[PDB]
Amino acid sequence: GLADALTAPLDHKDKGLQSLTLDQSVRKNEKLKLAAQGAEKTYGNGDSLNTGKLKNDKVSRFDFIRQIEVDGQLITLESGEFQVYKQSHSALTAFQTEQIQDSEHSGKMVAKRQFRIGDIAGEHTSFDKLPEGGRATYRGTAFGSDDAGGKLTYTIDFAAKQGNGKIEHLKSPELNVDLAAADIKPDGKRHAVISGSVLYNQAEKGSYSLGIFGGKAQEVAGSAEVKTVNGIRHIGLAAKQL
Amino acid sequence: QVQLVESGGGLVQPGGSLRLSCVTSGFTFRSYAMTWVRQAPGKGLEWVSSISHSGGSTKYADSVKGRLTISRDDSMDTLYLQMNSLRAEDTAIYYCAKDQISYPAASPLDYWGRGTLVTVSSASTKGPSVFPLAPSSKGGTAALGCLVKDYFPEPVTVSWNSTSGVHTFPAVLQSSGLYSLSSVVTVPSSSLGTQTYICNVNHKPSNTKVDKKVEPK
Amino acid sequence: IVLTQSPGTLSLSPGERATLSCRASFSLAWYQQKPGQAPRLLIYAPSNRATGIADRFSGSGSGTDFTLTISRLEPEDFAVYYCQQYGSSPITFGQGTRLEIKRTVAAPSVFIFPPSDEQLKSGTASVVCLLNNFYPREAKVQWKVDNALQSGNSQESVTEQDSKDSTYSLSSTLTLSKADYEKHKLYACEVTHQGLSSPVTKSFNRGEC
Repeated sequence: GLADALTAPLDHKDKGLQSLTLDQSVRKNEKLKLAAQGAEKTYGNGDSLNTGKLKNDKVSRFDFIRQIEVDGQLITLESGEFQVYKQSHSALTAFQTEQIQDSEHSGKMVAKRQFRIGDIAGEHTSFDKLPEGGRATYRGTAFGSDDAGGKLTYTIDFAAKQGNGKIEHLKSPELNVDLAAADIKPDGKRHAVISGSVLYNQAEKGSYSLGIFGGKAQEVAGSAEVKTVNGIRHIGLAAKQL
Repeated sequence: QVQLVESGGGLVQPGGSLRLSCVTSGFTFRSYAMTWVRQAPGKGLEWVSSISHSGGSTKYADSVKGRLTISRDDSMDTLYLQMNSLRAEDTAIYYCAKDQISYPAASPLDYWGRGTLVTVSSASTKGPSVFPLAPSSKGGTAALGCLVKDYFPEPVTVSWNSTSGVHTFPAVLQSSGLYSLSSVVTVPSSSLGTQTYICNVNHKPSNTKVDKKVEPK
Repeated sequence: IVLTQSPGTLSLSPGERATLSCRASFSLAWYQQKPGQAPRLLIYAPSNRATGIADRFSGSGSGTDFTLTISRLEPEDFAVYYCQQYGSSPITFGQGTRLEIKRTVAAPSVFIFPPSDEQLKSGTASVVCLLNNFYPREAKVQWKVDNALQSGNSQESVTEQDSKDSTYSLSSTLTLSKADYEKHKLYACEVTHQGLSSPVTKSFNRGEC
């Protein structure tokens, strides 16, 4: 399954989402290498990840190494785990770092564990053609560092063009937060987005942002930045209707 | 304070199976890739296999692919190498090593274990025969020694009378598949017919303790 | 990528500068292995040094030609060094390069040892020739039974460079059956060495002293 994404060509009977363009996940001159089982594949900026071979509504794990060439030397920028959550009309990636380049000593590596979200893409629902009314309930997954078992629940009131949800069952209690009510605003590319506050007993503990995906607003996908006592923690978000 | 400890090596029949373990300490095992490297007797280093920090991606050299399988248990900080269909050219000392980064076979190996010996042949365990290399009867020093012949597997320990002037030669694989080494000591000819020169030969692959006396004539 | 380290052996003195070369066809690393010990990481690209590795060691070069430079040789720096590329699978190592201590030529002290009567009872006879405290490492031992010239029955074993006098020791072992042994009287050990004006030969007559 994971090895097929790195080696097998595109089949159209493969279930969507079939393609996920790696924009923010691989930067212009960098070179991201993904490994799973005995397979491995190299990606550049703008290349497509064969998400069709991956399982829907699950987190897929790849070992990764990020590299760029400076002068005439391949410095290893970053090493760790590359995560992908796949849905029918959306998908998002994340990087669990284990070592990063020593900025002040060329060729050296320093241990440092970060978790960040990479690329949130799919068939963006245009803001102008959203459901003109009604109420849809999205249910899915919230995943952070070393935890892919938190539950996303979100509801969108398309009449009021509002939205609210919460996160539950993450192992870290600071992270199971409420996603406060917020507006559905248009993006610069007219994508339908929702930017709101993270709450935790009705007080500011961060912020979140979701995009609506699918021609019928079937799915939402985004990320939550949650202020904690030990710094910011990034959580991936993805949910779908029934 | 990083330490790697290999174990599980030994004597194996051609086609047999062995499992090596490398228990680690002094670092967060779960964050780094691990690597096996082997050294055939008298020759250079050869990369065997590497496993990612997660265990989700493994790499092998083409000469061992399919027959050797690398694995890890993070809860026990242990690395494994399951060796199947073991051929004669798999005889070597196997070193477990830690990588600098989580991605397998893409970084230097900054810490090494002390290796374990894997011997693959049809020969069976045998204790050594020890014969005297008696000194001559005719510079002002004399040479005496002990011949440790026909033993399997390696290695033998030769201590001389429980000290200096000793040369214990490396073993040679004889034409019959058994090992033989000599250990010589140069003493003054005055000492001949004046001191006991008993050599202490110990072989634990076969559990044999033998102390033979090199005397003149 | 095949790596070839030239030359195979380097004989230097302490305080001398050592140049070790590794050719490609990057990122390369260097390792050191002392007699009877596991390898250790020395430097890595470009010239970063592992913890506990003194500033004596340094690396340079790009393209194909890579070099490991030890500025001031120390007596502990005399070992084998392997180069190793990792930025391209599969991982490949170099064949190695010895650093041995420099010294002048020392002639071998030659001894011969007839087979013991205990080994003769078992049915085998082994005749040993000892070449002790000599330099350089290179030499031969040619065995000659009844003043013939043996072939295919002797094996050589050479020690490691001594850490105190920088000499070597060799033992040649002539193997043959008991029935063959008692059919000949003269057994000789002729050694070839740079330190010998003419090959020194040690002999014993079977049955005498």
